[PDB]
Amino acid sequence: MRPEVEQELAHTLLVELLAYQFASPVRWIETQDVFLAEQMAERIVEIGPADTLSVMAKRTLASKYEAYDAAKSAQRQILCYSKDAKEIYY
Amino acid sequence: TNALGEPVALPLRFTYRPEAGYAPIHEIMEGRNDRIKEFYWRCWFGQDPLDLDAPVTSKFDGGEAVITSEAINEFVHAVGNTGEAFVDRPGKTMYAPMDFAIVVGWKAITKPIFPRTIDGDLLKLVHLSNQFRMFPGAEPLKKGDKVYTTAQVNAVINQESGKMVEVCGTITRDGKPVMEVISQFLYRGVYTDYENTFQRKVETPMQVHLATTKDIAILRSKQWFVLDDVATPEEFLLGKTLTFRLHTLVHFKNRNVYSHVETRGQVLVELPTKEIIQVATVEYVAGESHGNPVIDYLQRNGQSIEQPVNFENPIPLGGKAPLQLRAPASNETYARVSGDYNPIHVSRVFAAYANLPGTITHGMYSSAAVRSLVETWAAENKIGRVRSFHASLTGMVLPNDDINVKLQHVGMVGGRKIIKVEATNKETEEKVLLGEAEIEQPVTAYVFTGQGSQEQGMGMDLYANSPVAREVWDRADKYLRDTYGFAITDIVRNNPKELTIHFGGPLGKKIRANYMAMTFETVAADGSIKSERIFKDIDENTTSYTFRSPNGLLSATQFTQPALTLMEKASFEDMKAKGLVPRDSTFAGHSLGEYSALAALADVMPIESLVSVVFYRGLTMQVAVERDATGRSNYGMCAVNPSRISKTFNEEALRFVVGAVAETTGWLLEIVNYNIANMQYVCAGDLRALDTLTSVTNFIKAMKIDIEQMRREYSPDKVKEELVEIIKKCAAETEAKPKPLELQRGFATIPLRGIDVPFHSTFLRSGVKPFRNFLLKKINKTSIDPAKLIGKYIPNVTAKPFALTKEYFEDVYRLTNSPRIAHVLANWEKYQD
Amino acid sequence: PLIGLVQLAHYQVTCKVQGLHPGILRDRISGTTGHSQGIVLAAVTAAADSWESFEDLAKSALTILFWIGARSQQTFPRTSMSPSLLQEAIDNGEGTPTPMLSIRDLPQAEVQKHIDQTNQYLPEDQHISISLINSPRNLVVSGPPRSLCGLNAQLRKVKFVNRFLPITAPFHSKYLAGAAELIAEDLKDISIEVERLGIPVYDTNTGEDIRQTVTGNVVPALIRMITNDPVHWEKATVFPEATHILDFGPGGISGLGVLTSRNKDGTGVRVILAGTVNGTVAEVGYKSELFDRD
Repeated sequence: MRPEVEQELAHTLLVELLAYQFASPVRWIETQDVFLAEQMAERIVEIGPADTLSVMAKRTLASKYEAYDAAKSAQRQILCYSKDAKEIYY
Repeated sequence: TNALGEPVALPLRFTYRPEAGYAPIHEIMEGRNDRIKEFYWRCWFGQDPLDLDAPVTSKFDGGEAVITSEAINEFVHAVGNTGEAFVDRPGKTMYAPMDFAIVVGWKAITKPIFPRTIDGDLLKLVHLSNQFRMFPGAEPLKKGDKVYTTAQVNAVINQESGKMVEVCGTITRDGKPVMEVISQFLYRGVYTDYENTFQRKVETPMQVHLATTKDIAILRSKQWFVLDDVATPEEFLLGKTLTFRLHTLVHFKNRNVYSHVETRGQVLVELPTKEIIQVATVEYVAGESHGNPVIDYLQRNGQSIEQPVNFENPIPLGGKAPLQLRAPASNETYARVSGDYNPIHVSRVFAAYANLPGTITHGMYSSAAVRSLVETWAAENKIGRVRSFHASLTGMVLPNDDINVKLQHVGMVGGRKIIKVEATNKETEEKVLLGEAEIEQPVTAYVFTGQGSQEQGMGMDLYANSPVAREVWDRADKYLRDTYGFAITDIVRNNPKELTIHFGGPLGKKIRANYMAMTFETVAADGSIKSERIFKDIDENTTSYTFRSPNGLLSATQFTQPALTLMEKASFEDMKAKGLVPRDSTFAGHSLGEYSALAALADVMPIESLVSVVFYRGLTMQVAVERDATGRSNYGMCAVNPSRISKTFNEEALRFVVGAVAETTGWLLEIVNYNIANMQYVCAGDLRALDTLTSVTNFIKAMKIDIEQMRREYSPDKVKEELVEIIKKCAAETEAKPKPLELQRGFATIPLRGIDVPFHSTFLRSGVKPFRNFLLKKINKTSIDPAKLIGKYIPNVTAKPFALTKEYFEDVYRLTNSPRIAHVLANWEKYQD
Repeated sequence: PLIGLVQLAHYQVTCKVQGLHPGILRDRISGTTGHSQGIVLAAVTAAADSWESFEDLAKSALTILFWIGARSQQTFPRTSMSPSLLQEAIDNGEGTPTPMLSIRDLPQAEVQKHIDQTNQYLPEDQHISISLINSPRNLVVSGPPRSLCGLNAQLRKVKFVNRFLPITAPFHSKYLAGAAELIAEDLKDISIEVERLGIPVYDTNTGEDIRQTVTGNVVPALIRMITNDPVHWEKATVFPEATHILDFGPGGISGLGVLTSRNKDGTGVRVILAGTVNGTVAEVGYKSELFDRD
């Protein structure tokens, strides 16, 4: 694919995704699965005023990935911007 | 013993002169360095052919080497290292420590010291420093790797202390470079031969931004700035950052003056496609000079493409104790495992002749030994996270010496840690090694959150203390004031209830026109599309308008959305400015947070477009819902927790019940957020449908109905029939309740108060077309970098890494039924050609 | 090997002081056993008949104990540690993590329950197990030090005494099964025939006299008892109609003799610490009681 073509397809696809998003369900379980299982994110940061998705990720880990992380020796760091400042910034 | 296990002799020659009776012994200096070089060659390479006349500009080959467990084990155990990845423990893949690069590169790296053009006494040679560097994306060496090493002389420089020779060896695996090893050697002595002295330097990739014609006139003054396409206009470069990739070769006339400056390379532009080209060559020569005007200019007018965010507080590091080390007795053990069979490390007579205090422990041993601490503590004993490691060998070591080490982390670069290293002899306190490691953070992913987290004053501390965060807010305020007549910071700081925009004057007329132009399309019951203006109250005759919110305007969706997203963006820009963010973190954002994630990591839209989008989104979603004379909607949302019904009640059972309620009643009811498996879902719909769902789930729990058991014992239709009778009863009870219907907390259902729009439900599909048309005006194609999206962005709709493949477009078509995606798919071949 | 040498030296002194040669002293003893590596010294002293045989039997024991230690350590190397795990054990008074964890004053059933709970989250190659049963509330659990840290973290919630032992390989566990094969090859030329053993020598796992269960060379059984088989110390030390037990093991009042004395409390058995010149524990005897002629 030529870069102009990739940029065109990316522009069209991104605009369609966003155009439908507010009229389509949020599939956040599967989103977390991509992060925790597929992409092997050792650390996840919630940007935001509150730790809402950090709390969700904690629960998902404990309910679904604890044995998986133990088997892979994976150690996970879930951090929220408004709580974990000196960690995120040293 | 030599590399072949055979004895080898160094012949020193003298003339006896009894006529010179006070000093009758004269050393024969002629050919002395050649005899020494031949001896060292036989020591390290045995019977390999010696070429003393090999050009210093040539490439030196080290040959093919296969990395074996035994070679690793002896090296690793000799350097005393519990590097778990390097252990061939049961079930574990076996890796090689980065120091082992010296073993496989030794032949290539040492050959360049032998040429006669590099005149120097090897008995007086000192190894000054060694540097390891892994190529970007290159994975650790392991048991079974086949590697090839080639080396080149970067520099030959006469210094006060001696002749310095810098050699760079490149280790390649499967035809690709994996690691560079740079070694600096010093022949101690006084050298005045400048004819073979040179330095090759890869210059910093520099940048200069041509804000003004004056800058470009300054640039095009330079005869060495040789434009490529000279028909390219001067102001083609106006407002462009030129990027400069340059290599400099200098030869020395004497200590202070070049015999020849040569300096060349490429000056580069990024095109609107985001493709890059050269638009000028750099073509400079001086012969002699007191500097190099090209480079002198760049340091004075431009900047490196990367810089270290050095900490003001150096972080102390180590294990649980301060770290200390020891030289063993047998330098021969290291000489063996390394293949550095150099006698001065091991032989009394050679050490004594070389005027050493004794036979010396190899600096490479010390380097590896120290880097074991480095990896163990600075990289948490995780090998691939170490990317590059420098070590200046600043003091001498001998058998049974003892050593103190300290490690500190003192800055960031591109999401990588900056670590400095000092090793000092414990008894003499002298520095023996100084060094530096760059190390990866853990694999990090970035998450942005939904509406509902907003608070008064959010982000204002950053606004006060961070210039980059402040700029995000100031740009937003300027745009929103110029376009819509308000400042978002005023709303965030004060959370006022009410606010009037005045359309007085030319600016006010423009602001009013922007509001007049705001519309949303509704699908009437006959299927016809009716456009309706958002600001029905405003018209060409309206002089002013007032926003209102009793919980404060920060609680109003149209302002909540901008405010939150700006705060997130400002946060992330501060972090990015502090260099905390790795190159390839992946990302997502829960409903609204998605836009922030895209704006923050993918830069798909500028701040002005971002705030426009999320303001318009908030407005459109409020007006898409029909409201009664008191402004109330008949819609809401409920969080549902299946595990609170029974242990067997899962996501499928919830989907079955929600679908059955929706189908039986004809009311809108859909699962719109899938947050935590079998624990947290959100349903959006008609208040009656949500109340009926609450009653049905309460009934299922109270009667201990096991839907999964019923689905195993009965046909799906029979399970549905039993549920339908329960649903009809619950729906009749719901309709008998007083209006307005107030949602109550159930055993498994929790109403989300204050949400009166069924977000993410199919009800809002009518708004997709006008909102798409708005997005197309706010997101420019040329702004898109696919490399920021592909694999890295995960959309909420697909919940998969973003990809430009036919299969991904087919999946998006299946989920959205988009006519535009269908058109792309029906013409897919045109995009493959 | 060095712990073997200490015990051999104490035996040699006990015979020399009394003017015996080894056979005579052995013929005064009703039977013997030895806690883990101790069983080798129990065996060679039961095989001894004279100073002349005792000298070669000592060399034999040292060869056996050496190759056991060597191949065990080779088969199960140590690995590196995080600052947290290290200091966690230290700060909680558990000592440095090692492949063997002592647990005292907790019943075997409760220890097993915590082990089972821990192993549910571990792959099979990381499973921990009870390897020594010293008494009904004195146990040792063997396996990966990290797995043992996980067990300690669970025990902390309900906390008896738990401490890592200064032992560098997981003896009496599946983790040395391969090592046993290597050791057998290294020791193929060393034989101690069962017919040599003029007194009962009791199996550390079963408590049976090995002269009734082994045929020919006992060295493979000795290896197995140390590498693979769990120790059941109360079974191994039933010692019918015992009045006295002579402890040749190292460590005195901190050694195996005081443990055995506690297991024998109320049974009429006095344990004498043969290595210890004197001490303050009244429940045991000291080196003088071996030589006193009153």
